[PDB]
Amino acid sequence: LPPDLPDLDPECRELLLDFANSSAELTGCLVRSARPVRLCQTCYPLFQQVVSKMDNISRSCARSLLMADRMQIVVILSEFFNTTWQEANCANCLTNNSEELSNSTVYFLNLFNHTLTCFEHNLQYSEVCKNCREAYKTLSSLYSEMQKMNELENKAEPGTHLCIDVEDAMNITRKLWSRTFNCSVPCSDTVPVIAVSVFILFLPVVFYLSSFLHSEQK
Amino acid sequence: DLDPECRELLLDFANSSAELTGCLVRSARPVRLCQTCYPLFQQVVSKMDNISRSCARSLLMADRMQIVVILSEFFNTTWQEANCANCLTNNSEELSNSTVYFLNLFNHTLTCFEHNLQYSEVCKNCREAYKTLSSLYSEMQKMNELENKAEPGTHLCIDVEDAMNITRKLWSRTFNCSVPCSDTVPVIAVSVFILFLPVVFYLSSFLHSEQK
Ligand SMILES: CC(C)CCC[C@@H](C)[C@H]1CC[C@H]2[C@@H]3CC=C4C[C@@H](OC(=O)CCC(=O)O)CC[C@]4(C)[C@H]3CC[C@]12C
Ligand SMILES: CC(C)CCC[C@@H](C)[C@H]1CC[C@H]2[C@@H]3CC=C4C[C@@H](OC(=O)CCC(=O)O)CC[C@]4(C)[C@H]3CC[C@]12C
Ligand SMILES: CC(C)CCC[C@@H](C)[C@H]1CC[C@H]2[C@@H]3CC=C4C[C@@H](OC(=O)CCC(=O)O)CC[C@]4(C)[C@H]3CC[C@]12C
Ligand SMILES: CC(C)CCC[C@@H](C)[C@H]1CC[C@H]2[C@@H]3CC=C4C[C@@H](OC(=O)CCC(=O)O)CC[C@]4(C)[C@H]3CC[C@]12C
Repeated sequence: LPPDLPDLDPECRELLLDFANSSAELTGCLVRSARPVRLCQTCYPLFQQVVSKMDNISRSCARSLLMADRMQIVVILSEFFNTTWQEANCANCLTNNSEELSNSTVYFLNLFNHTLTCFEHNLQYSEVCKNCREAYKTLSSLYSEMQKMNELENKAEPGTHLCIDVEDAMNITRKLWSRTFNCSVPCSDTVPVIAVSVFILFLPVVFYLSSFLHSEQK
Repeated sequence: DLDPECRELLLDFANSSAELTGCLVRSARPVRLCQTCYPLFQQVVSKMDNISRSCARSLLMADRMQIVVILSEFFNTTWQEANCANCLTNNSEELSNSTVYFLNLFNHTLTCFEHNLQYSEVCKNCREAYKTLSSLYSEMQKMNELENKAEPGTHLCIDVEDAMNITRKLWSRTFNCSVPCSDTVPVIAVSVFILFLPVVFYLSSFLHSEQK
């Protein structure tokens, strides 16, 4: 029988098996890094391996592996892995296989680890709020730097997200600071707001009544 | 981080999704998807439900990129569009009897395709074996669209669909044993005669009116 239809080619079986264990490893690493999200900072080597192994297949086995069937496992699985990378925006915080993005990401994760070191020994949620308050603001200021940088260095679209483990690290500590520790203290200027608002809202009452009364008098 | 009892519902789902993805690939070129790791897909679906049964908050919607949700959606979409439900029974712990019958027929059909290589003998020795396999496949095409009430005949189990396409391409394309009967001369004669009728009708109508 021809070594294409009923069975795999000798050089196509190994290529498919090589891509098989690479895709299995990436999928296992994706789940283990789902919570807390350490996706782009842990799965970046395995994702590159999968993409490279896709290229070797799609170079002498492309016909027998890529579009040989109605359902294309290798195409959809690699497309799914690509979509996961793009949606996670792991291109950010990864400058051509480099861990950082102009050292911004390692600095953020170093700051995030430093910031989270406060929230452990400052409990025994009172002493955390004022002791290293600037540590949270230092991290929070840096995060806003990347948002504007992401619209200048990258310039994809206003509102584009950064790489997910950076974005998740902000939310881990934002919810750990303004929600569990209640260290957020807005001033809540209320009585002057009420006095000013009722004064402005009372102006149309004067204007319409005075206009009506003045016309009636004359 | 998560509590240790929460890094048990994600670690077991991790190795379950890893081995399912490993099988999805190594069972792709000769498509044996729905028949090799139908239990691995069931394990993933069950272990996903275990999470939603005390870690749903901490794992499912805890962040923007819901990895477990999209991974399970991808596995579900792969199973659904591959129509692997047709391959196994309704209770779905073993292959259907009809599907099991097709697979051994496919092995039986492919047996002569190798036996009769040493393609004149192939087209004669078990030509009926190809037709009984082809008839059975068409039988499931209509049976499938009545079982699940699908209006068109679109997609069977990908193992069955690929097995037939392997045989069809091995029979009508490489062994070219499919020889349709053509009568070009009788077709030309009748088609020319019919196409010549409007010529007579329009000319006779024109000539009849010209004559007074
Ligand atoms: C005199 C006529 C023509 C206008 C009347 C206007 C009132 C119907 C409005 C104007 C300002 C409003 C107030 C503006 C702000 C607040 C605070 C709000 O809740 C808070 O205390 C929030 C405090 C915070 O967010 O820090 C409750 C409603 C109240 C009293 C509002 C009640 C309705 C008020 C008095
Ligand atoms: C929910 C609200 C705050 C949205 C904004 C709408 C109001 C601020 C506006 C809508 C119509 C306005 C009113 C339109 C007409 C008049 C009549 C005017 O006096 C009269 O009744 C004159 C005629 C008469 O004397 O019978 C006094 C102002 C008043 C109530 C206006 C006050 C301001 C009003 C309530
Ligand atoms: C008398 C006037 C008014 C009409 C003349 C019509 C012709 C121009 C047509 C009618 C039938 C046609 C034929 C019908 C079928 C065929 C077979 C066809 O051969 C195949 O492709 C056979 C193999 C296959 O089926 O793939 C080649 C064209 C031919 C000769 C056609 C050529 C053009 C023909 C002669
Ligand atoms: C076969 C497919 C590709 C085309 C289908 C259309 C033809 C079969 C039809 C279209 C117009 C028809 C023609 C319309 C009018 C005439 C004129 C008629 O008489 C004349 O030639 C004299 C008319 C005059 O002197 O006014 C003869 C048939 C003919 C050619 C008809 C023959 C059949 C034709 C070509």
